[PDB]
Amino acid sequence: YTMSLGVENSVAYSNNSIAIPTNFTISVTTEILPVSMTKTSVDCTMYICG
Amino acid sequence: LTGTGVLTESNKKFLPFQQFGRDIADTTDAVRDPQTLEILDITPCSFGGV
Ligand SMILES: *[C@@H]1O[C@H](CO)[C@@H](O)[C@H](O)[C@H]1NC(C)=O
Ligand SMILES: *[C@@H]1O[C@H](CO)[C@@H](O)[C@H](O)[C@H]1NC(C)=O
Repeated sequence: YTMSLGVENSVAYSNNSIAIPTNFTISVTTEILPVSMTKTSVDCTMYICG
Repeated sequence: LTGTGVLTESNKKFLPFQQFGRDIADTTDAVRDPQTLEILDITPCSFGGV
């Protein structure tokens, strides 16, 4: 199928209408980041020549 | 099968016809002795960066 980008939303804009939130939710969002590789070192003589 | 390493007895149970054992990355890690059919582990002789 041809993929969908998201549901449409015609925002209720007019030159004298404003929307103001009457309540909130505290959200806790996990973010995960890499920081360091496994530290390799190789004896290139023992690798090449056994 | 020529090599250098430390030989020990092992918990490996080779099938009757099998002579050698290999690790995940092809490296030989066990052998059957041809005169009394014990299964020996092979591990490399100890090495490290100085
Ligand atoms: C705000 O939201 C909480 C749930 O998150 C609800 O219990 C509470 O009654 C709401 N307050 C108002 C003023 O709507
Ligand atoms: C090899 O020969 C020795 C001495 O005759 C004997 O003890 C041993 O059982 C033999 N092993 C095999 C696998 O034939």
